[PDB]
Amino acid sequence: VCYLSETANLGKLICIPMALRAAMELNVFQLISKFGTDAKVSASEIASKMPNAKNNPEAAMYLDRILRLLGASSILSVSTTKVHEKLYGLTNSSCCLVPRQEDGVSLVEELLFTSDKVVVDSFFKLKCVVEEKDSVPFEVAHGAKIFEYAATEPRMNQVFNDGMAVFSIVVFEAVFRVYDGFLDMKELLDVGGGIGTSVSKIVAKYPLIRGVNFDLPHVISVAPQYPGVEHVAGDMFEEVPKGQNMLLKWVLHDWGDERCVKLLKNCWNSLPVGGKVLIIEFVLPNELGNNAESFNALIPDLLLMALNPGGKERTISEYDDLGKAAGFIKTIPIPISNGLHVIEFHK
Amino acid sequence: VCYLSETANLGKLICIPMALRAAMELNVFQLISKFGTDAKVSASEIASKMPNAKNNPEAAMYLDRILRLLGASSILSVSTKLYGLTNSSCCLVPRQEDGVSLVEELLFTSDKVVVDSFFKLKCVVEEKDSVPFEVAHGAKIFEYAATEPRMNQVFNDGMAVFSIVVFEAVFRVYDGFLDMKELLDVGGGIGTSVSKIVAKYPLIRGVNFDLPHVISVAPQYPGVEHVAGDMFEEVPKGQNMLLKWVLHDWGDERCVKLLKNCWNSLPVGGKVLIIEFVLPNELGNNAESFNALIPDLLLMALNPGGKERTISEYDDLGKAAGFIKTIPIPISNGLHVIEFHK
Ligand SMILES: C[S@@+](CC[C@H](N)C(=O)[O-])C[C@H]1O[C@@H](n2cnc3c(N)ncnc32)[C@H](O)[C@@H]1O
Ligand SMILES: Nc1ncnc2c1ncn2[C@@H]1O[C@H](CSCC[C@H](N)C(=O)O)[C@@H](O)[C@H]1O
Repeated sequence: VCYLSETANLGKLICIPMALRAAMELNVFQLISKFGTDAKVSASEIASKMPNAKNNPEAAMYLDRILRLLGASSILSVSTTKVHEKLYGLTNSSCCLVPRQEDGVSLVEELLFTSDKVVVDSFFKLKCVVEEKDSVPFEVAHGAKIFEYAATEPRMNQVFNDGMAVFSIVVFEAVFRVYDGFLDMKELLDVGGGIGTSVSKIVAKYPLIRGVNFDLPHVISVAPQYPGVEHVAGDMFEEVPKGQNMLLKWVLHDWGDERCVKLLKNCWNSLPVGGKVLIIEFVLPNELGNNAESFNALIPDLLLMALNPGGKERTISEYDDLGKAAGFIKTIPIPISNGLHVIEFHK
Repeated sequence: VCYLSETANLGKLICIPMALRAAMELNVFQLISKFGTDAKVSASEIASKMPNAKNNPEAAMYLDRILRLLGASSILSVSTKLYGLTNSSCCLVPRQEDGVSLVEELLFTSDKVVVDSFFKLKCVVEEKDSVPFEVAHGAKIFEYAATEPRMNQVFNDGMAVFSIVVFEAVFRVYDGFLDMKELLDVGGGIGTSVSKIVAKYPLIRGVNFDLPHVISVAPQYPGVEHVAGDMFEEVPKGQNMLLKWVLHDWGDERCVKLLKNCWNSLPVGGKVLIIEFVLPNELGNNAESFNALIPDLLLMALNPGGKERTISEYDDLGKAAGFIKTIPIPISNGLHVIEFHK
């Protein structure tokens, strides 16, 4: 029990992420690549390619103090050239924050959500979800309910959307590459489909696809016109349209076990025998490593527990436990990437 | 570019510490200790012995969910879920002897007031003379602390515990005090520092030197003698001086004045004792790097005037004050005792 290591070892748990979130906020990773592939610059250099830092002499040293920490975290590479300066360079998990040449996707939007003040405020009240009966960290921490806050609070809406959005562009691109069980299907229906996007994209790698979008009236009300897509409003708990194969990306984790039955029922009772409710979650591995498949589950099981804790991420066991108790012959799960599955529930 | 690799590496960065805070806030780490050496207690059982949660049907359902993350984190031991303490975890259990642990100090480092300031870190790179704490909170840190008690206690409990641990280290490794008859603790605080030392080396006469307003409240200690004043104008006379967590609070300019005054109130063969965490010349995923980075950040957020420093930089302050010798004395994971000899 060496306290003065257990310090620097637990003391950094809070620092690393808020140092990171400042690099992002200051668009460091971008400005670094606007210098070349496998490159290396001083904070002095990066504080020059920064607009709001004109007329703050300390800009360069203060920045060097942040980057040193990321550079020590591995979240950045670092090297010193001959009067000796610290020069900075990108990494694997650090290029994943350079916005792409074409479409602009990055984890920036995803990571600014996770590390967002609204969220952390909500984390700071986790304690409660154990202690109090039904308490919601989010609710305990803020005026009232999440949809209430988010209505009356534009920038919280921006960040929760922009995150789940870039993170979809990425969660999907690798649904493509692996899974190809989209072509012995002509018709597909997105239950809790959002405003299409999911299908919009699908019915464009598979143009021979009857793209249907099912969500709440107020959602589809806003929802734009994708060629491929026909939209449908309802309450998937009361009844789901008819369709061949159906799609449930990030619906089942928002919902309890009983409410996951009642949905999957209505999903079957409107599926032709031969079609399948496709389920796209991050799956909770049964033994939990430092394994990314283990953090890709745990991270959201937390965010759920903080903002909507009636939610839950599940083991592949726990998902066929559902597929079955609805009434589904198969339950044939396809590993995709680092914990992202397509559990298939067959009727 | 594996988007769903780095999605976990970075995603967890903010989940561990808030998750850990929740475990501390709920007692977990101790309660797993209160089941005998190298135990392995369970989510349901730990809830079992947790009074403030004795009427939450879902309690253990929710707890297991946090612990998992800690398990994966490696702060706890999987054992399949049957959780149990570790090297890391053990440092979170209030001791038999004094009830001390790292808790008080982490519960501090990760307190809302501090994170809230952290959220404005960008501002110290953008606006000149800007103070994250200040951007974030109404007032300046002292005004704020003056009027919010629970923040001000958390900063106390935090620093308190931390010193204890740092002193246990310094005492176990540093001879220096043995042939000392007088010790002046410049910036001494309430003299809890110089008292602990005089207790361990009683042929040393303790003098505690701080701001009047501080001294005005210090308790009475055997062989400690309180002296109020303003170390920037003059420091009292003493055979030797102690400077603990003082230099790292101030610009180079202000430091060498504090050091010129120390020299002027020293004999010849008198020495100043800098106790700081030294910032390595090469940073790395090691305790000696993070033990200097954590403060250097906390500084930027709560005191941009201050900075951690490198054995060479401290030395440069020494010479500029006019000391003739610097002896750097490594203690533990970056902790030094620096001697400036006059
Ligand atoms: C996490 S989002 C799904 C995101 C979307 N699949 C994507 O990948 O972009 C959950 C969706 O469930 C929808 N939803 C919630 N309750 C519903 C209900 N009763 N009927 C239909 N849709 C519902 C919401 O409107 C929301 O769009
Ligand atoms: N001009 C000045 N004169 C004397 N003491 C001062 C001062 N400016 C700051 N201080 C004192 O320096 C201390 C800062 S740091 C904490 C001191 C001590 N090493 C400890 O571990 O307990 C404060 O208590 C503060 O009042």
